[PDB]
Amino acid sequence: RMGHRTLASTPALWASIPCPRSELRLDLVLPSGQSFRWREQSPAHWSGVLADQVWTLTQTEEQLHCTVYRGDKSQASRPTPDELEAVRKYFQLDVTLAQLYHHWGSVDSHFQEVAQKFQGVRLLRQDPIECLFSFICSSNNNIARITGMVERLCQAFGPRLIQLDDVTYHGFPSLQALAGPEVEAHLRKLGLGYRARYVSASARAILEEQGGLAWLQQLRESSYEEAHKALCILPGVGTCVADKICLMALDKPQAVPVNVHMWHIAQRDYSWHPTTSQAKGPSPQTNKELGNFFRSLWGPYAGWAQAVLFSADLRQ
DNA sequence: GTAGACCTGGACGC
DNA sequence: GCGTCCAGGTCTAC
Ligand SMILES: [Ca+2]
Ligand SMILES: [Ca+2]
Repeated sequence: RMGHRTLASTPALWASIPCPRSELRLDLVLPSGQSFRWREQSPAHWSGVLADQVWTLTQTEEQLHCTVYRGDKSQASRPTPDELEAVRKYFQLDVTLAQLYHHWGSVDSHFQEVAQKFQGVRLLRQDPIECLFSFICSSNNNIARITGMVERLCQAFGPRLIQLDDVTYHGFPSLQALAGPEVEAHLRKLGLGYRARYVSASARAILEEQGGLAWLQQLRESSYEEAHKALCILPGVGTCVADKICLMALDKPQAVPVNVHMWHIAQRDYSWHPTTSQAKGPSPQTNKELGNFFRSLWGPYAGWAQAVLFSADLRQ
């Protein structure tokens, strides 16, 4: 009845999705800087907001186990087939990770070695507004801090959903909320630092200059090139943040976010250096060259392979 | 095209 | 003991 559910404590309220560990490891996907919305509130059980409801997820060897908290309006019950489809879409489970790992390991002997220890790193398919603003909060920052900033943002500006134990979950804020008066100041007091202004300015820029939510949503059907360029108009969004949004919310599997983590990987594990620029270190030209190097290496799902090596780089 | 400032807070050095 | 370096970079200025 009370508290976050576990598979043992409320057996009747879980449904499953067939899903081998080769296809998904929650512990390597959820806390690794794709989504900041999930916490392991009981060992091996991950809770967070997915498609505007709270869920807890946990896995056995062949199954992803899902439970959904709706309110108070009904009465607790197992997830419905439609609700389970939402989970499948968020994890993009139609994409067969074992196939991609095989392809990348065949063209890249170092990937093949890492892959063996880091199975099941796949990419979530995120809502565009939640992805956009969360990655705006991510620049020049670390995942533990970013996670708290996002939580406090949703608490202050998003709709309350439900409370489990002492944890209240909220939906991601709308553009309207984020574009409202005095939002920057309130975000400063929530510890967002200089990105407080970027969040307010992009929410306004989007509603009042770009065409609203439709402008962002329609980038899903635009080309990578067009989507990336569109996104860099926004305050706090440079090439790397834009790439993260392209990859993680706008269905551009070839997008490769290039930052110092990716330079470390490139130099340590590929002995890479820039060819077509004079600069020895990160710059707009050298970062652009590095992203192209990863696409040439891995092919059209290069940003997915980048997510495997990035998740591995965090486990130091 | 280069270079350094910048909110915040944990790790680590002397 | 603050002092500095760093973390899913972007913005601003010769
Ligand atoms: Ca950084
Ligand atoms: Ca920008």
